[PDB]
Amino acid sequence: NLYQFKNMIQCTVPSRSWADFADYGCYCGKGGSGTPVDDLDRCCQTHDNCYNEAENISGCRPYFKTYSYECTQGTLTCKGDNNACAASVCDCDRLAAICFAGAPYNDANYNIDLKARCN
Ligand SMILES: [Ca+2]
Repeated sequence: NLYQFKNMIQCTVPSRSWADFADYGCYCGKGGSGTPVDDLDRCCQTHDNCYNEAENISGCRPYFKTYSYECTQGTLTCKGDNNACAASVCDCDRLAAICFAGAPYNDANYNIDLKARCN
């Protein structure tokens, strides 16, 4: 779920408040269309796509699915006790968190005008 995703971030990118990723570019956050403004936004476009794919599994709701994972000593691990839906969402979240860590944060791209720049 988002709570857990929030925690994955704070664990892979402790230097930042998860809030910095909650509304960035065209895909990080409520957004979900248009051209990604930079590599970090692309991290979120991939994440969104991943969620849409996951939504294909019956009863699978990626914002709300509570999965099993661990983050310690810099490593994120989606545990073996996850069903197809949990494993899939956890993997979406784990890959995005990792992408976030290695992506440059461009202050200019925070909270942009979606209706005007993400068509
Ligand atoms: Ca999104």
